[PDB]
Amino acid sequence: MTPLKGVDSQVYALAQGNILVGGVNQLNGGRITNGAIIERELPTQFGAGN
Amino acid sequence: NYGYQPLFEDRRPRNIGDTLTIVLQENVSASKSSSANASRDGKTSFGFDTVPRYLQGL
Repeated sequence: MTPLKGVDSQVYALAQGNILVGGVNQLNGGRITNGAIIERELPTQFGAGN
Repeated sequence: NYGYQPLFEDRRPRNIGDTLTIVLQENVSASKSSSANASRDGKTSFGFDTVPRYLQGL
């Protein structure tokens, strides 16, 4: 379980899952699919104005 | 929410209210001196112990 912070040091997502290393190829780097879940939302002014 | 905070930059104070450690190490030392002197001696003498006759008038 890992929290993912923005540049303002606030938690926006929580990450946990199994790593898929290619298996020359890179061993010290991997990618997790659907490995994080969004916890915070950002405000926006879409739909306001003309 | 606090503002943007860098990641690799050192923790320097940037706004009003931040703290900072001062290491007081002061060591000052000044000095001066001077002198002067002077001296003078003198000693003169003259004595006619036995005057010949033809010089007795002087």
